[PDB]
Amino acid sequence: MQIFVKTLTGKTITLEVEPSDTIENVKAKIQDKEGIPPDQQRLIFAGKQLEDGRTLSDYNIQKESTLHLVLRLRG
Amino acid sequence: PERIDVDNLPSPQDVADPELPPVRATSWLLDGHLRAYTDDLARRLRGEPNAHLLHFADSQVVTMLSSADPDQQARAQRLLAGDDIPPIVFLPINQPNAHWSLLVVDRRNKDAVAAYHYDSMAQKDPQQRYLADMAAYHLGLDYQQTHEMPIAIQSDGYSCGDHVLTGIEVLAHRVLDGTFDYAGGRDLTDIEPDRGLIRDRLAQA
Repeated sequence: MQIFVKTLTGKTITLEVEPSDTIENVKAKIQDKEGIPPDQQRLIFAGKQLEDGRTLSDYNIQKESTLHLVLRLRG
Repeated sequence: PERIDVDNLPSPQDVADPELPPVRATSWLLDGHLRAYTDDLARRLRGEPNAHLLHFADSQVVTMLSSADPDQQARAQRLLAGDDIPPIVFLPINQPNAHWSLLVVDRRNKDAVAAYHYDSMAQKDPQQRYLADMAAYHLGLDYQQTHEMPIAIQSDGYSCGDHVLTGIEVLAHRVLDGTFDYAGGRDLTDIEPDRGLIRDRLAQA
């Protein structure tokens, strides 16, 4: 199943995930596609932040859902 | 079935980050740290005369001004450049995974808007001013008119965030005193940022 991830600069990232996949695993897929380490990613769904140890199914995320990717900006 | 509650969700930038690492003596500051500091500052100034003129912008909203999605950048402009928004705005400018710098916009005179940029790096990067120009450009200003202003030169590679927060606090108290408008009122050559005081604010907030 395909889900969508939207950043605050207007870029949408598309992923090919499984409901049994973990939140940490999804973040590694985003690292592969954009080079962002998982220590900087904050995935948001239905206005809630996802814990790394839960699954996509635990949060009732279905096919073609939209997640928000907010980054931890440093300098 | 198994209905999911979507009654009145916060915008992504206002969702809390419970895993936000604590700040230490040598770590770089994160956007979550900058906002926790300015949220507490706005509370400490509440009720003081002229505090209604200040607005401390979220750094995430500063980046949305350049978003390729037109709805997102429109939301940023409503948040930073509307009729009910205070006229003195403080925009944190982030070079990703590199530097922090401060951009101030003063809109008290609608036919002449002033802009001030503060950069604490010893040898300035042209890319930092470029990002400040994009912000002003997306706010309807002429970036050529932005002033490159003096600020204390950092003597380490981690306290650029401290200079930003200190400059925000120092200038805000000058708006409260009316000294912000004197000659040299927007000069930050003599600030002295304090990592320990910043850590204290974040703890007791």
